[PDB]
Amino acid sequence: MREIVHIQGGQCGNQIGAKFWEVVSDEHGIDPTGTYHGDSDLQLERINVYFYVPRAILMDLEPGTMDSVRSGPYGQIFRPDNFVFGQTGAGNNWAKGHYTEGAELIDSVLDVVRKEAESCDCLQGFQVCHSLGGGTGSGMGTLLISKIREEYPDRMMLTFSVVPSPKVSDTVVEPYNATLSVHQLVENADECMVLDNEALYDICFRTLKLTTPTFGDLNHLISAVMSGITCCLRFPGQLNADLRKLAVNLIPFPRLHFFMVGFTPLTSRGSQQYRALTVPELTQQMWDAKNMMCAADPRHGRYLTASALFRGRMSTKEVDEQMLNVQNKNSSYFVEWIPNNVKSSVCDIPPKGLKMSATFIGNSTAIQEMFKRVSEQFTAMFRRKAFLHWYTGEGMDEMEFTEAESNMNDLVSEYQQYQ
Amino acid sequence: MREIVHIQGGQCGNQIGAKFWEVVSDEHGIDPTGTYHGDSDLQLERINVYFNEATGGRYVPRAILMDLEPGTMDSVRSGPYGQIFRPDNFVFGQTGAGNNWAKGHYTEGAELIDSVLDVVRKEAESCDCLQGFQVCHSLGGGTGSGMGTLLISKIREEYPDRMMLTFSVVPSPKVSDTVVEPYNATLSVHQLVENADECMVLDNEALYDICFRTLKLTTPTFGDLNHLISAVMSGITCCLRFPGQLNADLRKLAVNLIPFPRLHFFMVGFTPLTSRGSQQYRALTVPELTQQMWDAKNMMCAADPRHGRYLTASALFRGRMSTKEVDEQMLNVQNKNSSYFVEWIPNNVKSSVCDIPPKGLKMSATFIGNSTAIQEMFKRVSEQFTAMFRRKAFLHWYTGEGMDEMEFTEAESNMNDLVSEYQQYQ
Amino acid sequence: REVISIHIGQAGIQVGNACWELYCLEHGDAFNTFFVPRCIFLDLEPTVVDEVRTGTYRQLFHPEQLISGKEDAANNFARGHYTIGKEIVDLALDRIRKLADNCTGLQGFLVFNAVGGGTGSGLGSLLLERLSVDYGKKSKLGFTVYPSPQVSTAVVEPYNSVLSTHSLLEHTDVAVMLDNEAIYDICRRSLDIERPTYTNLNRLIAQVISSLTASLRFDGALNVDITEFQTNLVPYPRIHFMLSSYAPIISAEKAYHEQLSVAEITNAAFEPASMMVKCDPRHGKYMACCLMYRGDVVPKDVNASVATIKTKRTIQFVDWCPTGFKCGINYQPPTVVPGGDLAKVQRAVCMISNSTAIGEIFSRLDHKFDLMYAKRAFVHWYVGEGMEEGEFSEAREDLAALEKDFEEVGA
Amino acid sequence: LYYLLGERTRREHLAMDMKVRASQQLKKDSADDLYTLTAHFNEMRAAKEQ
Ligand SMILES: Nc1nc2c(ncn2[C@@H]2O[C@H](COP(=O)(O)OP(=O)(O)OP(=O)(O)O)[C@@H](O)[C@H]2O)c(=O)[nH]1
Ligand SMILES: Nc1nc2c(ncn2[C@@H]2O[C@H](COP(=O)(O)OP(=O)(O)OP(=O)(O)O)[C@@H](O)[C@H]2O)c(=O)[nH]1
Ligand SMILES: Nc1nc2c(ncn2[C@@H]2O[C@H](COP(=O)(O)OP(=O)(O)O)[C@@H](O)[C@H]2O)c(=O)[nH]1
Ligand SMILES: Nc1nc2c(ncn2[C@@H]2O[C@H](COP(=O)(O)OP(=O)(O)O)[C@@H](O)[C@H]2O)c(=O)[nH]1
Repeated sequence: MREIVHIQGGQCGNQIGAKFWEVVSDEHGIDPTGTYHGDSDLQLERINVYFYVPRAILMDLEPGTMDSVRSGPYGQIFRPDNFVFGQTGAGNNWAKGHYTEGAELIDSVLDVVRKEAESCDCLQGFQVCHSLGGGTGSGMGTLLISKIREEYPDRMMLTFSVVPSPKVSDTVVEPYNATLSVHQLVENADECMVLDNEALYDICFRTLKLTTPTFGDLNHLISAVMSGITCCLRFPGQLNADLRKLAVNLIPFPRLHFFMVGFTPLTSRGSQQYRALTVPELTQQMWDAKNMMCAADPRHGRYLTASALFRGRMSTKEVDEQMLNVQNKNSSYFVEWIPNNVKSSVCDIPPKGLKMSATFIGNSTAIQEMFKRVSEQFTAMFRRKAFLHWYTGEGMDEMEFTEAESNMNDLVSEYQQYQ
Repeated sequence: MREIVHIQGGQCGNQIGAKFWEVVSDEHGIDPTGTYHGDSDLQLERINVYFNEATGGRYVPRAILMDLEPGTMDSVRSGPYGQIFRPDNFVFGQTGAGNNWAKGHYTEGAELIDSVLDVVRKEAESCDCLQGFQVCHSLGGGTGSGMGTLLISKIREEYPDRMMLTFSVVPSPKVSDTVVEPYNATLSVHQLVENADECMVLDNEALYDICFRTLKLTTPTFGDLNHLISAVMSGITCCLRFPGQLNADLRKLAVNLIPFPRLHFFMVGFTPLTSRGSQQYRALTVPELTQQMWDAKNMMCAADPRHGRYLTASALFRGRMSTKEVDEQMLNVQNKNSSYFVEWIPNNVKSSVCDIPPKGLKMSATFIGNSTAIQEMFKRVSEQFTAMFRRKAFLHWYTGEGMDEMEFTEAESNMNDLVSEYQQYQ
Repeated sequence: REVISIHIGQAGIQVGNACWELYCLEHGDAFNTFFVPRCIFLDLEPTVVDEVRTGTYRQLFHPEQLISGKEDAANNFARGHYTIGKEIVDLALDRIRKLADNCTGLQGFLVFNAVGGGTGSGLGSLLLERLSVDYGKKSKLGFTVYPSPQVSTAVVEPYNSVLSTHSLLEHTDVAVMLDNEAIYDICRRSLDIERPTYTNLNRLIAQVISSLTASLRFDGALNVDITEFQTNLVPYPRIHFMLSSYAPIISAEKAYHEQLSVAEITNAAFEPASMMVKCDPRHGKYMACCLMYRGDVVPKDVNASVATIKTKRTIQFVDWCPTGFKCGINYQPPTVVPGGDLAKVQRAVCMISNSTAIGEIFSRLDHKFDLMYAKRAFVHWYVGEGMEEGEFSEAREDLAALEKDFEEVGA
Repeated sequence: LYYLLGERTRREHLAMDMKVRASQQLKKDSADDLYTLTAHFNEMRAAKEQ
């Protein structure tokens, strides 16, 4: 009925998406062979939203990621025709991944997604997992977003995008990619859930208290967020809120669609049985500022809107006094010309292993800090044209970087303006 | 409803609370795994004052262990009933202060107090109606005294409407472990008179005396001393946890025992405490409990109250007792030894009864006497403090850290006017 | 995902004798990028080539791949560029073509040469010129051996080094400097071999090469291909000369006692006492660094180590590049060679950075070249071989331009 | 003479290094002051909104 198509781009996107389908297939009780073995019949009713072969399209430019996908478990469950896949490799060059190599892979990824889109009846939207630092992930994924909106303009669109941070900096051309990627996101994506490795490493240090957080657990955290956000479609609730209803409740102005995300509950293995599971306790972990998955402290600014998606057998009355208390207590951290800035939702099916979970989506004005945090590094490098010829000799010119600068500059201006 | 949070500071504080949580959890019939296994329902209705139910019969103690050395916390967790504390509440530094009140109040305090305050704030807002706070520390060390005292000061700036107990041992000349005891005791007491609600003074000298004569132990390690201190402390706050014929809560007891706002250093005792040799040769009646209570040789401080006068006194009884027998026995011991009692207040003793004796006994008691003999202790310490400061011994380890000479003159002045005003009310 | 490797001159093919010994030992589908090998030894003197033909690897190499000339280049760039190169270079590239034809996903070529000699300088530059015409877009990894300041085996090597670098600017895309005196000092200090030969040098050069191509041969947590060095390390088209270093270069006795972890080896890869070029990177300002990790390494501590480096002040970074790193993690531990002087390690790091200390090397070489050239010493040999008086001065002025470029960018 | 010129130059370079180290302390603690002081500004800001 309501349908969600998955698209995974780049090395970062593929490994996040691999873990995503592991968790969802586990929830729907489908084995890594592809056959149902679950218990409850509520899961069979809304398994068309994601499926039993998944409705996903993996896309990249290097065979290593595809080989590593089919090697691990839940790698025999993808349809081999959905492994649309180039051969040469962009390699941390946005111009290559957006003009040179994209120009011949994009036609084929569009054909498979169009067949996978018209295969169902009524789309709810698309769901894209990618990065903003790499080339074949960001640039190619970015062009795919633009092509899709031209063909499917009335459908929703999610982008789980990680951003580069100076504390966690992989490559040298990170700001050259992040600035350009944002320039296309601000006019194309419906909403984006901003992630970054610095806040993720910080979460696994303090709250999870893990010793060696490899990429498996980070991708595990991002996967739990994506499973929580679409639970409303896949399971009945006492108050339902699909994707479209969250967007219209959270975005007051058409350019304000960069969200920060958190998840609750998150506890170490040691303190796992020493804790309680109550709605007030989850709310104190929700509104904690050290639990956001971006490097932008929301208490340095104001909130515009916020939402909390709950899963589990709960009493809606408790939801309301907790949300009103957090609004009446810290009244300065919230915007004044909108009363009752909090949207809530309840679903009766918890994730496998927990009794009661929650997902936070906050549209704050502290986001302008990270975007200025990026424009600084970009500004200095661009001024003396460092690394520019590897992009310019491909088709890109100087006014394109200036245009991305202006879009970066006026976005943080209107965040400040609405602040 | 009424709620008490627990705070243990320093090495001495950590062991005292460890034996405390073992004894209380025993009283409530909770096994070291943290599950309920009690028999009646008298125990279950009042475990919200100290514990919190976690999940499926898991009760966690509402305690916060705070110190600066790893070994001290590790020891509590190795032993039994160590696996019950929530690991978040193990607020813990890494460098160390080491008997330096300045390092404990200015150097390492400034970067750990905020974190332990966050735990205290979360633990305070986790309950509904605060009754008070409970702090255990020493007055000789640096990481317990100076850091713990600054913790007291921070609380008074945060929550000035709630109660506050501090169980503090004091250094004595006869039992004098470290060398910087006077420079720590004087400044700690200085901060205690302006921040604490009431302080219950303890000391290691009286602890050694009790364990030789009455208890007749052969090898009295610190486990047994803490066993005495935990049983006494449980006796004060029994009234919030259990119903009795005459209830006396903490704030009710404070206003009854403190005649003047600065006069809040209390002496303690406990009954009954017998050797296993003479346990069989005596009975359990009110006279045997009262005489062992009011015995000066049975006090838990090394300050003989018979060298001064009792201003006020209180007794909290436990077990199925008759209040008629209670006040008549209390009245008798107040009429005979009338000279030791203050004159312009009749019936200087407040009394209360609780109907649940501790496990293994039919009848116990706890004495909390606000006497005037405590001025001897402050003189006995202040003279040692003055003896060092006249020619600046050990001064530079504090002076080079941020204190000046005026801070010591201030500390001596407050002790001097306190001893003068105690002597006045004497 | 395939890369072919050509080896030029007496130094190039001796280095290759170590490289291919390591490759075949390491692979005992992942081998497809190298395997018959995808190599051509070529030289103008047949004595070193026939050492390969009569050696132990007589059957491994296809007979035609071993190219050998008839007479030496006589340590003359001119002789090895215009007289004798003209006969061997055509046969060499006619082979490289159909080796690349057998390949499908060719990443690039990688060349091994020493610029002090005649063949390595002369026909090495000539071969690179014609490859740039034929392919152009494919990466060419140039691992050169520049002559050291104080340790020298020849006399006219300044002439060859200047005359080779002049073409090395606009032909190779990635160029890695390796002196001999610096590696001598490395083997004396860390490996405690008091009497090293060329064999030990060539062995640890192969270790460096294998570490930067292991991302292709084996899957890692964060893979980094041959096009990434092209982009992340070359800020401008005329600055491509990279310091190299490797860690831990440790003897068997010391390694077991030492606790090898990411933070300390990331430090060890940045001190000037462990680089493959005798230069002082403290004298310069870093532009961009690239860190190859092999073995048991999680992304946390590689990020933690790089944070400690950026906050230290004995080494300073350029103002135009705040995020000056490109890390890479691979799972496969470094292999060992029986008889090799390195012990097995859980994890190793190869650093390839770019700074302005190299700008100091070119001035130091220019002075020695300048002194001899003014009184036309040794010029008549090259002129007789086919060159003239013009190209010495014009190559001199080309190095002068490069010196100015380094002083200006570092500002 | 050169053996002693070297000692004076080494002394000068160390006098700069201990200075560089002290400069980092100034940089760090001043950053801390901004965090605590901006919190003070937010508290006064909260006071006036109420
Ligand atoms: N006859 C009789 N008097 C009692 C009994 N219990 C308490 N009292 C009397 O109560 C008086 C004190 O007042 P309480 O009722 O105990 O306390 P309260 O009036 O609630 O005031 P608070 O203590 O502040 O709560 C004492 O003088 C006792 O004589 C009882 O069971 N029988
Ligand atoms: N690392 C290393 N360097 C070598 C080796 N053999 C020679 N060299 C260096 O090569 C340079 C001298 O030039 P050669 O390589 O001998 O000249 P060539 O390549 O043989 O060219 P021709 O001698 O003219 O045929 C010096 O820098 C030597 O140190 C070797 O086995 N390993
Ligand atoms: N959370 C997460 N981030 C990743 C993972 N792999 C790579 N990244 C991030 O992605 C960035 C590099 O992107 P990359 O994979 O090279 O993009 P691509 O080259 O276009 O495919 C780095 O900054 C990493 O922090 C992963 O498995 N999980
Ligand atoms: N009753 C009792 N006293 C103790 C215990 N441990 C230490 N003390 C006393 O504490 C005093 C020294 O204080 P210290 O432990 O150094 O305090 P801190 O270092 O600041 O935490 C000594 O005089 C001991 O008598 C204990 O387990 N029980």
